[PDB]
Amino acid sequence: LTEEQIAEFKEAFSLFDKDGDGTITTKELGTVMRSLGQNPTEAELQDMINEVDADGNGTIDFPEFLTMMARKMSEEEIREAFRVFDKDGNGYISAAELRHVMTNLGEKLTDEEVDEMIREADIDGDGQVNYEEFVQMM
Amino acid sequence: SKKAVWHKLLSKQRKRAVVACFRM
Ligand SMILES: [Ca+2]
Ligand SMILES: [Ca+2]
Ligand SMILES: [Ca+2]
Ligand SMILES: [Ca+2]
Repeated sequence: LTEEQIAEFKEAFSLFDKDGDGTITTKELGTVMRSLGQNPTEAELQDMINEVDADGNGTIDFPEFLTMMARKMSEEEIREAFRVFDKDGNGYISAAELRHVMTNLGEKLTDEEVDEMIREADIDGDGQVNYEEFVQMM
Repeated sequence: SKKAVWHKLLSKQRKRAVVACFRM
């Protein structure tokens, strides 16, 4: 369990911990799920928290989050993210692949925005974003 | 400058992947 990995999981935790108080509540999980277009019932929220809430106090602290995330062992989050973008797995993110992710995550797009995004990331000028370019941009 | 859009997507993708973990 290296210090580098623990830091990456801390950053992930902070995307859920809306008040920064070090715990994830059902309300905070529900807020994130709704911003992604999902609408879990308050009972599904409680059951997701419960499967992770080792001490039974009803909220998820960082050690409990770390246990959940550790169990699955996947690759580093940044490699995981690249695979989401590069759906055909050839090691390059195309304009069509970037449009797909933007659409799936509910981000409005224009062709000129997408071209400028690739252009900013595209160090070698081949018209696509490879892994090295992706990591440097992110 | 479009780095903010890339970073917004990365943040949303990470939240989505953690939610998937909670669903499992
Ligand atoms: Ca909190
Ligand atoms: Ca707890
Ligand atoms: Ca590709
Ligand atoms: Ca390139």
